Amino acid sequence: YYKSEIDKNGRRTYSASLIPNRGAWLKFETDRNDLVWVRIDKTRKLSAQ
DNA sequence: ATTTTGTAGCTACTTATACAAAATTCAGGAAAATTTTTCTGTATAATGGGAGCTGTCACGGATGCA
Repeated sequence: YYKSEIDKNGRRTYSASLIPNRGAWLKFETDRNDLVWVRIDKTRKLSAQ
């Protein structure tokens, strides 16, 4: 699923998120670069790749 | 005219004492008996775990900063 959202101004990132049935997750987004990070749990990770 | 009252009396007569050893039991001891708790070894070889959780807040900090 995807959830995007705003900053305090209107910087409107997005995200993404995955859920297995069972097993860990995979998170994504866009942090005022437009450039992104494969977070795993909440924000566990964060990699341009 | 007996009877109850007597008085002047005891003796029998029986508590009372106090001791008293004898019981007679009791407790504690002592084992000793034994039951239960401990202690120790074990030889092919063996060499990083488990989990997940993922929806407030705040604040003060937040040093960290670019």
